[PDB]
Amino acid sequence: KFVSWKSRTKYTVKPVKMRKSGGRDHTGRIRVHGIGGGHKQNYRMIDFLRFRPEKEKAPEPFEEKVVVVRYDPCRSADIALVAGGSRKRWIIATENMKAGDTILNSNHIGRMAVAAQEGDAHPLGALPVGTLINNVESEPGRGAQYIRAAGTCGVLLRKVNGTAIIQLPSKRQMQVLESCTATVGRVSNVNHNQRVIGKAGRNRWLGKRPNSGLWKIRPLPPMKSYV
Amino acid sequence: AWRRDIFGRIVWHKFKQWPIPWYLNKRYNRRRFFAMPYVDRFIRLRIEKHARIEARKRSLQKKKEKILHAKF
Amino acid sequence: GADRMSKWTSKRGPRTFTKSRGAKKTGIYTSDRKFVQIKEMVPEFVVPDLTGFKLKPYVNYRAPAGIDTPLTAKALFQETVAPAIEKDFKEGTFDANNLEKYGFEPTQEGKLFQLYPKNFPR
Amino acid sequence: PLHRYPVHLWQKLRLRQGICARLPAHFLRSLEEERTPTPVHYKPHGTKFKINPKNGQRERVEDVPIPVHYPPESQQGLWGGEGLILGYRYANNDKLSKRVKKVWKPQLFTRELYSEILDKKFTVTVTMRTLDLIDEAYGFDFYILKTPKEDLGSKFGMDLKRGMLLRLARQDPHLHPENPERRAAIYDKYRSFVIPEAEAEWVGLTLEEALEKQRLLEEKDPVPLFKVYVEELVQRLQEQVL
Amino acid sequence: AYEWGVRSTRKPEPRPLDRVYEIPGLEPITYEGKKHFVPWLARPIFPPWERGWNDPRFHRAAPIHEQTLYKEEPCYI
Amino acid sequence: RARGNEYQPSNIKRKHKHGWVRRLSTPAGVQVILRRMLKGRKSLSH
RNA sequence: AAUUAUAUAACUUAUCUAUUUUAUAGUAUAAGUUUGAAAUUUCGGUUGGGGUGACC
RNA sequence: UCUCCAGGCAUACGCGUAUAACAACUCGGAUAACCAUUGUUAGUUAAUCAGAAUAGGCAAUAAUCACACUAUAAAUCACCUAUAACUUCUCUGUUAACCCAACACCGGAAUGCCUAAAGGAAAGAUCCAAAAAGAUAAAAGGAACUCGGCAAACAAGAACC
RNA sequence: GAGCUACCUAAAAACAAUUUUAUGAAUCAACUCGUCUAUGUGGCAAAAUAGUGAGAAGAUUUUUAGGUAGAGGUGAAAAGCCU
Ligand SMILES: [Mg+2]
Ligand SMILES: [Mg+2]
Ligand SMILES: [Mg+2]
Ligand SMILES: [Mg+2]
Ligand SMILES: [Mg+2]
Ligand SMILES: [Mg+2]
Ligand SMILES: [Mg+2]
Ligand SMILES: [Mg+2]
Ligand SMILES: [Mg+2]
Ligand SMILES: [Mg+2]
Ligand SMILES: [Mg+2]
Ligand SMILES: [Mg+2]
Ligand SMILES: [Mg+2]
Ligand SMILES: [Mg+2]
Ligand SMILES: [Mg+2]
Ligand SMILES: [Mg+2]
Ligand SMILES: [Mg+2]
Ligand SMILES: [Mg+2]
Ligand SMILES: [Mg+2]
Ligand SMILES: [Mg+2]
Ligand SMILES: [Mg+2]
Ligand SMILES: [Mg+2]
Ligand SMILES: [Mg+2]
Ligand SMILES: [Mg+2]
Repeated sequence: KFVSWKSRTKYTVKPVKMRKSGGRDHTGRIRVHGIGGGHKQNYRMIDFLRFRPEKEKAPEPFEEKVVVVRYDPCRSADIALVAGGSRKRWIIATENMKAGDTILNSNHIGRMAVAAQEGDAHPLGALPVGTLINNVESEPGRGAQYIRAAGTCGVLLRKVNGTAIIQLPSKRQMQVLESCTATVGRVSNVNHNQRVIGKAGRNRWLGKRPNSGLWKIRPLPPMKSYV
Repeated sequence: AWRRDIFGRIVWHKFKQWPIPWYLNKRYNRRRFFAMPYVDRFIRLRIEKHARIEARKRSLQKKKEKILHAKF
Repeated sequence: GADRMSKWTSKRGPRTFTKSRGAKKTGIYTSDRKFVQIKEMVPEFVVPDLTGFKLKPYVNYRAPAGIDTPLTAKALFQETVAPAIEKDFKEGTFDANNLEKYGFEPTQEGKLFQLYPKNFPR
Repeated sequence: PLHRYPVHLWQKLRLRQGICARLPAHFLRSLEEERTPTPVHYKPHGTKFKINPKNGQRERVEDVPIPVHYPPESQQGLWGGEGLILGYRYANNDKLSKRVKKVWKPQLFTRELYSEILDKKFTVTVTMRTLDLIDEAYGFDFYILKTPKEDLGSKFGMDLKRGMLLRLARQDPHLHPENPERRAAIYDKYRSFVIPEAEAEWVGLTLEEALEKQRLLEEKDPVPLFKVYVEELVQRLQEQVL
Repeated sequence: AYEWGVRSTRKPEPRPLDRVYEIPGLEPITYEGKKHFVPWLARPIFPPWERGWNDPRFHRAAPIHEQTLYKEEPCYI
Repeated sequence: RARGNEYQPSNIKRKHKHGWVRRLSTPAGVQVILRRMLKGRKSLSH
C-alpha cells in the first residue's frame, strides 16, 4: 500500500509536499535504522543540469539572474532561485552568491583558459588547472551528482587530451571528459560543520531516532597452538 | 447466464443494466466468474458430504417401512 | 464483541458509512454537491377511471369457477394468428416474408415496451 | 458410502458427458490418450533384460521416468522437452552424507527462428537441445510438424503447429502472394503433413479452448415460436389441400 | 539529466500480447463470448467504443491542436 | 494496569480486517471462506 | 562441537555470445574452489559442595 | 418540604431498543419498594445539523491578534485558457439511564462549553463488645522507636559522601 | 492475528495561572506517569483503592485511519513487547 511521493513528472518551483518513510520500504519493514518523525518539510525541485538551454532556444552560453538565496530543509547547502528568459528554476548556491547577481552558463569549450568567476558553469575543458569546482557530473549531460553538499569544493588536478582528473572532497581522484560541466567555487554554508546540535531533542527535530541500547582473524593451523 | 463462482459452484447469474459495455466497466471486471485449482478439493468434499446425507435419508426410509409392516 | 449475525444497515457504523434501504434513485448528484431530480426517473402511477365499473373486490359464492387452463403460446397463436393465415392460405395471398402483416415483430428494438429484455416494470 | 467409480476414471467420465461429448471424435482421442514423452533427463535401458552382477542372473529391468517440473514460462517457448529437475543430492556423493535439496536448471537462450510456411521470424526462449532437434529435423517447420505434443511440450509450440497445418490444409494464397511459384514449392516440400481442414482446426487446443470453440459453434438465438407454429400451420394447411 | 517521476509511480506498461496473435492465419479463442475474464483463455482485442450519442455528464474534450481557436502564435495572458 | 479491555470497537477496522472483501482478496482468505461454508457456519465473515 | 551450507561474495573450467590472430572480454546454465547468512544434531560414566586432577 | 454531596450538558466513536406507556410479578436487579425484568402497544420527522463534465497553462515570499519584530526545526483547491452542459430535493443518520472491562464492576474512555441555573444521596432496622481498618485530640518527654525517622508531625529547613 | 502493546506513516487535537538569563528553564493545575506507605489479597479490580509523590511548550501528551507477522516483526536491550 506504500506509494512513493516522488510522483511529480513536471519541473516546477512550487514546493512539493514530502511524505516521510521512517526507514521502511514499500514492503513495510524497517530497512534503515534511526529515521523517524522530525519536522514536516517541503521539497523544492532542484535543477542540477546548470547548462540547460531554455525551450525553443539555441545551445549557446546564456545568463541568469539570481532572485533570492533561500534556506533548504532538504539539504545542508542553501538554494538560490535564478531567473533568465522566461524561466525560473532552483539551483545550488555557491559560497558568495547574493540576490541580484548574474551568473553565466556556457557551452563553449575555451581553447584558452577562461577567467573563473564563482557561480558560473563552464565545461571542465574551459577551466584552468587548480580551480575549485563543485556540482560535477560524471558523464556529459548526466547532471551534477558530486560535490553538491555544503562547503565542499573539488580541485581540478590535471587535463590531458579530452579527459580531466577531479579530486573529490574525500581526496579520491576521479576522471571525466572535459566536456563535462562544473560550477566554479565551493558550495554555500561553508560553516555547516561548525554547528552544535546541543540537545538530544534537536536531533529528533531532524528526523533522527536514537540508537539501539544493545551493546575475527582465524589463526591458521600452525599458529593455532601459539594463539 | 450459467456461471461458475469463485467457490466452485454453478449458479444462474442475473444480468444488470449498464450504460457502458462489459469490457469498459472496471467495477464489473473485478468480479470473478471462475474458480482456481484450490477449489477442487472442496468440490469433492461437498459431493461426499451430500452423498452421506442422501444415504442416511434412504436408509431411514427403509427403517421406517420396517416399523409400518411390523406394526401392520 | 461485535454482532456478526445482525444485518449491516446505515443505522450502524460511523456517520461516513451510508447505504440505501432499497429505494430506487430518482435523480443524479451533480458536481458542486447538488441533487438534480429527473422527472422521467420518478415513477408515474397510471390510474384508470373507475366510474361505471361493475367489478368489485369479491365475487358471489354462487359464481362457478372455471376449469383451470393456463394460457400457452399455442392457445394464444390459434386465437389471434391462425384465422388470418388460414384465410390467406385459402385465398393464396400468403408468403414467409410478410409474417409481420399478421402481427410478428422481427425485433424488439424501437419498441417502447420490449418483451425481451423487459424494459418496463409490472 | 463409496463412489461408484474410482477417482482415476473421473476425468474420462466427464469427457463422456455434456458438452465434452459433443466435441469431435478426433479431438477427444488426443485428450484421452496418454503417451510418455521421449526420455530427456535419464538414460533409457537399452535392453529389457540384464545380468545382475552379484548373483549372475537374468533380471527384468524397467524405465522409470524422472519427474520433471515444467514452469509456466516454458509454455511461451520451444524447450526441447527440457525442464526443471527438483530433487535431492547426497553431499560428497556418498549415501552416508546429508540429503540436500537440489534443482538442476536448463540453460536457456533467446534465438530468432524463421518459419517458411508462416514466413515469419519469431523470438523464442530456447535450449541447445531444441536447436539440435531442429537440425535433426532439417528445419524449424519440420521440427514443429514432426514432433508430437508430448515431446514438443509447449503450448506455443502446439499453437505454431496448428498455424502450419491450417496453412497447408487450405493452400492459403496468403503465403508469399505475388509469387505463386514460391508458394507452391513451399507447400510441396511439406505436402506429407496435409490433413483435413476440420481436423487441423482442433490441433493443440486445450480442453477449455475446445469447449469455448464448441459453445461458439452451437451458439444460437432462440427461434420465435411465432415462426415455428406458422411452419407447422402452413404444412398442415398445405397437406390438406393436396 | 534527472527525470522527474519514479517508474514505480508511473502507469504500468501493458502486458505483452498473447503469442497466438503473432501466428498468421490463426483466429485466437478468447473469453469475449463468455463476457467475463478467465485466466486460461486469450485476452480479446476490442475496437474503440462509441456511445452513438453525446452524454453531457461524460463529455470528453478534444486535444489542444484540434480546438477551433488554436493559433500558432503564442499569446501571453 | 488492568487488562481485559483489549477490544476497542471500530466498525471501519472490523470490516477492513475481517470483512467479505478482505477475505476474498487472497486465495488463503478464500479458502477460509470455503472451510466455513463446508462446516455450515451461518456467518462466513464479519 | 560434528555434519552440511546454488544466503551472499569471489574465482577456475566448460556452455553461449560477440569480436578478435589466436587472444580478449562478457554469461538465463552445469561442474569445481574459496569464503560462511544460516540449518541440523549432541552434551558417556566414576568422582560430600566445588575446583581440580584423575580414573573406565 | 427539609438535610447534605459536587462533573454536568452536548458531540464523536461505540452500542442496537436497554427508549416511552400499559399489563404482569414466573426469570433478571446480588434485598424490598419500584422497575433496568416478562408480555403487548407505541417511537427517532431536516435543502440549513450529519453522511453520500473534460483537456490544457501555472506558482520563490509560513504561523504566532501579523504590525514592529526576531527566529529555526523552515511550516496548506485557487487563478487563467478553451470545450460541454443551460434549472434541482430524492436517499441515509437522529430513541435511551447506552460503550470496553464475564456483572447495574471504587477501573479504562476523545473533543466543545460551562462549575452549579445542571446532576445527585454516604445511613434496610437496631446495638455501642473484642480484634481489625480510618479520622481527630495528647499531661511530662521528644527518635529513648526501628534493620532504617517507616508512618505520622503545630515540621516540610541546612549540609556532605 | 498490530481495535492490546512496540515502532513507524498520513490527517488532526490539547496545554490555565504565575515567574524567567526566553527555554528538552522554574512554580503548579488540567493532563500523562507510577516513587513510597497502608488497605485489598476469590478484591471494586485476573494489578485496584486511599494518601503521598514525578513530568507538566515538549525526546510532551492524546485522537482517527493505515503499515510491519512468528525461520518473523518491533525494541532510547528490560532478551521487553506482538489481544
Ligand atoms: Mg550502547
Ligand atoms: Mg479478554
Ligand atoms: Mg486505541
Ligand atoms: Mg406498573
Ligand atoms: Mg431477587
Ligand atoms: Mg425505563
Ligand atoms: Mg420492558
Ligand atoms: Mg437525543
Ligand atoms: Mg473483570
Ligand atoms: Mg440539582
Ligand atoms: Mg449502617
Ligand atoms: Mg494529630
Ligand atoms: Mg504528647
Ligand atoms: Mg536508636
Ligand atoms: Mg532499641
Ligand atoms: Mg515518612
Ligand atoms: Mg494501531
Ligand atoms: Mg501554559
Ligand atoms: Mg521543564
Ligand atoms: Mg514538579
Ligand atoms: Mg523538577
Ligand atoms: Mg519506546
Ligand atoms: Mg541487559
Ligand atoms: Mg539479563
